[PDB]
Formats: sequence, C-alpha cells, structure tokens
Amino acid sequence: LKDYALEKEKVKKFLQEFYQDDELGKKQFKYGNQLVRLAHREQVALYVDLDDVAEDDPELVDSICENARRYAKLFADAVQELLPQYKEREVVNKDVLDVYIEHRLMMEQRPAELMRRFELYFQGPSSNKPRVIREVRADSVGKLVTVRGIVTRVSEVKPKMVVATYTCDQCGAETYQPIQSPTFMPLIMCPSQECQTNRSGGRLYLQTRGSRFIKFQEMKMQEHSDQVPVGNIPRSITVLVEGENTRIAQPGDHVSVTGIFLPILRTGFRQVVQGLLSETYLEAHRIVKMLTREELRQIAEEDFYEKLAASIAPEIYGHEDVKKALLLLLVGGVDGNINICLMGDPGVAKSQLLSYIDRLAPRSQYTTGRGSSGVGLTAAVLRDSVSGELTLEGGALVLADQGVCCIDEFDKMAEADRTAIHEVMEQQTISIAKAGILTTLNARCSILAAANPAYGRYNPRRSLEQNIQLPAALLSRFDLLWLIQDRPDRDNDLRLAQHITYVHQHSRQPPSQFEPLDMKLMRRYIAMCREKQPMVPESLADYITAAYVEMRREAWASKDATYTSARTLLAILRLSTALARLRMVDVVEKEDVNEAIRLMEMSKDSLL
Amino acid sequence: LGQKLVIWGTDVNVAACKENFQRFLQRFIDPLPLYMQRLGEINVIGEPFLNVNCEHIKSFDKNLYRQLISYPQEVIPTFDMAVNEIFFDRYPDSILEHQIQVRPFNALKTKNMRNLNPEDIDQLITISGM
Amino acid sequence: RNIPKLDAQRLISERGLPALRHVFDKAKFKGKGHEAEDLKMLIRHMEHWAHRLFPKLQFEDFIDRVEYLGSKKEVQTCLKRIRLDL
DNA sequence: TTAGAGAATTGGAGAGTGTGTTTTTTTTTTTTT
DNA sequence: CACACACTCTCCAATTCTCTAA
Ligand SMILES: [Zn+2]
Repeated sequence: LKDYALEKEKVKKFLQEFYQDDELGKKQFKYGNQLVRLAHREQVALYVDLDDVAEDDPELVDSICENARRYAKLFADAVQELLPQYKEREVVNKDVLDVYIEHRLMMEQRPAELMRRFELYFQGPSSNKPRVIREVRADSVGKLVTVRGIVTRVSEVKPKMVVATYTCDQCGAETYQPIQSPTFMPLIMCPSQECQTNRSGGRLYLQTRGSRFIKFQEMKMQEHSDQVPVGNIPRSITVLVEGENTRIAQPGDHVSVTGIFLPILRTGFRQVVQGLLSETYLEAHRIVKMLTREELRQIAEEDFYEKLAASIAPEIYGHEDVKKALLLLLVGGVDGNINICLMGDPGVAKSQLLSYIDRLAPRSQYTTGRGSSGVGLTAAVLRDSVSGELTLEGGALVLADQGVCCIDEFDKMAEADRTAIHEVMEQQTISIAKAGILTTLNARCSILAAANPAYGRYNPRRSLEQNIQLPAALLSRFDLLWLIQDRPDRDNDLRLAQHITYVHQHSRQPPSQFEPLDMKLMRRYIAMCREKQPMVPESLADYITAAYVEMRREAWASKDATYTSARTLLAILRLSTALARLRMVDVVEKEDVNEAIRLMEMSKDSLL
Repeated sequence: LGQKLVIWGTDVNVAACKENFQRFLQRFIDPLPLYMQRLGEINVIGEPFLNVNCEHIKSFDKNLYRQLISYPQEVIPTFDMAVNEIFFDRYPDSILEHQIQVRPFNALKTKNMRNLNPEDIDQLITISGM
Repeated sequence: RNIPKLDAQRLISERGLPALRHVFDKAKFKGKGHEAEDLKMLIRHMEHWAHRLFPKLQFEDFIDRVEYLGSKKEVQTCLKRIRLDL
C-alpha cells in the first residue's frame, strides 16, 4: 500500500527529532536519549509510544495500528540503522554473546539481526480503547489491540532461538540462520563455496555460544467473570511474551496487554488438515498490571488496641472479645500460626468475620469445606488438552500460603481434606501426585475455621464433638474455640435491621458515630507490629507456670477435668507473644500473659 | 599442537589455562599442597574423580574462575588433562580404570530455577532443589 | 557444478608442489636420534598440505593417487623446474 | 622402456516417484460397607 | 490437501583398458 522505504525515513525523522519536556520546561529528546543507551547497551527494551507519534503524524499511528507487525519490523530496522550515529563509548562485554560479537567484529576488521541486541515495542495509543478477549475478532487480525484479562497460566521462561550460529569443521567458517517461524530446519552440511566447490563433505555444528536466544514465555489470559455474557463460558487467549516483557505478570494478576493479534503458523500435517481455519495468539508488546510520624501520633492514644479491634468488625456488637482474638490471628505468635474455630447456628454473623478477615488480610483465601467442584482446599491437575500438558493449580491452602485461609462449613470437610488440614497444621505443607510423580507445595498459613452443628441448632446439653461431629484430633489443633451465639433480642435486632436497611437503601455503611482506622492504615500497622519478634523473659516463667496450673486445676475442680495439655501452655505463650507483637514491645510481660489467659477463659466461657 | 589452541570465540588459551590449574593444584593449601592429598586419596582408594571448590579456584585466581564459569565445556576437559598429567607424573605405575574427572563445585547455589535465563546457556551453574 | 579431480592440471602444480616447496621453510627438525618425532612432524605437515590441496580423500588414498600422477607431463616438468630454479 | 591418445566400462549426481502425519463421564458390578 | 523422508532409475563424465610413438 505505502512505500516502506519512505516510511522508514519518516520513522527515523520521528525518532531523531521528537522532544518532550520533563522538568522546569527543559527540552529533552526522549527517544534520542534512549537510542544513546541502546547504542551503549545500557538499555535493551525500547517502548515507543504511539501517543507520542500522534503528536505529529496520526496517519502513521493509523498505519502502525492497522499493520503493526510490519511497522514493528520497520521501527527495529530504523533503530538499528540509527545507533551508529549515537555511538560515543565502548561497550563493557558482559554477555558471552557480547564477547563472541566482539571477536566477530575484530576478525571482520582483520547478520544484522545477530548484531541486533535490543527489542522494540509499541506502547498503544490511548485512542485505542481496551477490548475484552471476546471482542478480539477476526477483523483485528494483524492489528495492534489492547486486551484486559485475568492471567491464569504462565510457563517458565524458555530460550527461543532467533539466529542459529553454526561452525564448519572443514573450512572453519561461521554460518548464520535467522529464524522467523515457530519451527525451523537445522543446517547439516556447510553451504560455503570453499566446501561446495571442493566437495569437502564438511558439516555444520551449532554453537549456542554464538547463536542469539531471547527469553520466551507463553501465558493464558481469561475473561473477567462479571464481563462474560449471561449464559456463556469465559473465553481465553494465548499471549506469547518475549524479552523484557517476560516475568512481568503471574497467575491471578489482572493485566492489560497491548499486542498484535496473529494466527498461529502450522507445519507438517496441521496445515493440510485445518484448511482455512487457524488458531490465534496475541504477540505481547506491553503488559501492565491492574504512617510513621503522623499516624504514630494517633497510635499514641491508649485506645489503639481496642480501636484496632473495633475496626476489625464495625458491623457487629458485643463481640469485641472475638475481634481481639482475630487481631491475634492476623498478628500471629513468635516463631507461630494461630488457628481459630467458630461454632454457631446457620444464618448468623459468623461468616461475617471470615469475610472481613479475608478482605483485610494481605494474603488470603475464603473457601468452604463442602467439597468444591473447583480446586479444593488442596492442589489439582489441569490437562490443557489443546496441547495436553499437565499443569498444577494451588487451591485454597496453597494460594493462602504466607497468610490466612478462611474455611466456611468446616465440619462438612471430607476425610480426604481433613487429612490435608492435618498435614498443614502439623508440618505446613501439602503433597500431590501430578502424573504419578509426587510434588510438594508450601502452605504455611493460619486457619480460620467456621463450623455449624451437624443437625439443628447448637445445644449446650451435649458435648462439643457431639454438636459439631468432628473429632478431637481436629478440635485440639485450634487455639481458641468460640461459640458465636445468636438469641432473639429486641433492640439489637432493631438496630441490626436499621443497619441493613440503610445499607440496602443507600449502598453504604450507616454513620456509626465511631471513626475506625482505614483498611490501609490497619494493614500498615499490622506489618509494623508483626515486624517485631519479641522474647519472653525467664523471670516470667514462674508466673506462666502459675497461671497454667491454676487454669488446669480449675478445669479439674469445676468442669470434670475437661481436656487440656501442654499445647494449652504453648498456645498461651503464642497468644501472649502475639499480644507483645501487637503492642510493639520486644519483651513479653504480665499484662500479655494475663490477657492471653483471659482470652482463652472467655472463649471457654462462650462455649459453656 | 596444544599451545595453538584457544576456546572458540573466547580468546582464552587452553595451554595457559592448563598451566594455571596445574599451579593451583600444586600451591593451594589453605581451606582452614591441599589437592595433592586428594590425589593420594585417589591413588589409594581407586575412585577416578577429584572434587574441587570453585571458591578455592576464585581465591587463588579470579581469572581462572571466570574462565571456568564462562566456558566449562572446554575448561573442564582442560582441567581433566591437567589433573591426569599431574597424577601420572607422580605415582608412575598406579593403574586406574579411567582417567580422572575434575568435578568443580560451588558450596552454595549461584542461581535459582526461576532466574535461569538464556544468558546462562553453556555456563556452569549451581542450584538447590528436591 | 565442476566436480574436482586430483589430476595433473587442476591443483597439483597450482596449490600443490609450489606450496609444498614453501611448507618446510619453517620446519623444526632436530636430527639424529630423534627420527621418530621428526617423522611425526613430517607426516603431519605433508598430511596438512594434502588436505588443503584435495580435501575429499584420506592421506594414503591421496598418496596412492599422486604416485600415479607422477608419470604425467605437467608433473615431471614441474618437478624438474623445481629442481633447477623456480 | 615409458607414457600418451582413443575407446569402453564403472561411479555417482541428481532427477523423478511414492509414503505418512495433527485426564473424564456415566454405568455396571462385586465387595465392602 | 503438503511438506519432509525413502527409494529407484537414468545420464553424464571420470577412470582404466588398449594400441601407438617418443
Ligand atoms: Zn565449510
């Protein structure tokens, strides 16, 4: 259509002459300053912005967007032809390929794509609004598109051959093979004139040292679930990523990818069979992912412990005891997890705590124990049967690895998952067979469990294992067992209904006449308070002993010697150290031990 | 003729590398003549390999360590030639089933599996794993 | 295509004997009592010259062919010329 | 006695022909629940 | 379908046989 010879000179003029002001109105050539770095090998990736190109040629922007890959190659050629103009220093060779190219140049004094160590990408123009995956239709083939989606699978970084370098055994000459296709034919026999005319029979040996490789990474993007149409399955697209765009995104990341939408090339028998139809991939060009003084003066208030506990659940009344316990769940004990179990009737604000703590926790998950049809508590295998490669998905316990996992209806957990919870609570890992071969996954996470009675409402006449129908081997792993009771209570019910009705009619929390700390401030505080690693003084050992034995003997004297053990003392110490972390003091003290004892006693009081 | 050899596209002389490793074997003594004790242990035990610490190679000669890491496919056979030459210059009538293999190693990992790149191809690495 | 031959006129007097005159100008023989290594050096140099001349053959096949070529006009005329001056 | 010019036989380059390919669910049955 | 392997046949020319002169 256009004359690409003239277009290359236009691109050169843009790259040489464009300027932008960054500071105090001073003029800088943002692309010349980067061509200097590219020439000096200080920078490898050059992201040219078509919003910048639009400031002096919208027609060039339209041409690039409508035939992007051609213009990507043209921009790369123009940049390579421009770098000698900007050379002013010698390169420090740090890649072995730099050393090889240095000796290649010296021997030539005594392969453009090979000498090309840089990579150029189009940063998309803002006029191109971002599409969903479902909107990337056949009309956009070969055109620059911006696509939003969920990253759901990412491969390891692999070496993609760009220019294969061979050496001949007979004539001692190097041979070069640029590689555009996803597959290529290796060279066997030397094509040099010296070997051919003499019929020398000299063959070629690939030199990975001399060849050019580029980082390569496949991924899968998936539609946003709320953006999928009503009756439909979410669509997915393969994104092929190269060079500096690799390792930007991980699974679960919300991303926007500017790239070129292309059909997949086929070889052998696939082109025979598929006919005119073709699969597609997106060639990634840019991937984008979607206190100390001032609040210390607030933290100086003696309210701060109860202020945090109030901020842990402002929609619930009377349960400040439980909110303090859940604060220690988020803080954790000294190295260390703190596990909590909540029991109550169905349809109570016991799932509210799971939701709130999951929302507040930096790393977290919130599943249910009732046998999920997806990835369960433990990992699972996906076949990806467009190609057949098995791949491993984490699940709740693994995805909440260095944080907290909330499990609703913890009682309905099957034995296959209860054993996994035993594995997590005993040694903080899970194990799974991928293809008969077993791999091990980290799960170093605190469990917030919520159970319901097996049948009917809770009944204090019966024992706890009779109520919940879950064995003591599970129940004893937890540090606090709470009964989240619910009785009809006229004024509290009226206030709850007023609160929920305000939430419905205004889509916002009502004014409670209290100012809780904001969620980001709470997160920064917990990080600041868990950065500490307190130690218990040895003089307090006698007091810890006295508290433990008197609690034990009260259980003997007044409640028929209900179960306790040495892990009770260990749980008290972990709770007191969590309180020390919360108070940001590196020594545990009498008040910490007293509050840990009080917390355990009131949890048992809620049970009784 | 060995003195004419250089590693391909490398400018490192194989004979000079061999001599540097030989004087390393002859003169490194301080892990607290070190490796001649290992040669004697090979001589009496009959196991054809020599373990060598890359940190010892580095502290003795930084350039030799750089050559070993960058070009192991040529440098490690050069070290095999060096160690076998020393071993059979000594112990002249000891019989071995095979020539000795030099087995350089780093005491700890230099890289991890996630950070392995195409820049590391045909390069000596140490990684930890299960 | 031009399939090559080890014949009397392509290369034997062009890249062959004229270069073989020069091959041993820088040789490093050491004489009596060292005939074994002197012969090893000689064989290596002769083999290298033969390889660069006609790389298709092995060294003894090359020798058995060139001994036959010793009967040809060009070869013996060049031999006498090399004996005399240049 | 050597070797070189003309005729016939053998080596192999290459032109032409033919072949092969790209975990999942519902249901039964015995034993064990 | 169509792009690589696998196999056969043919022609071309390079080597060796035969007869002659230096
Ligand atoms: Zn060659």
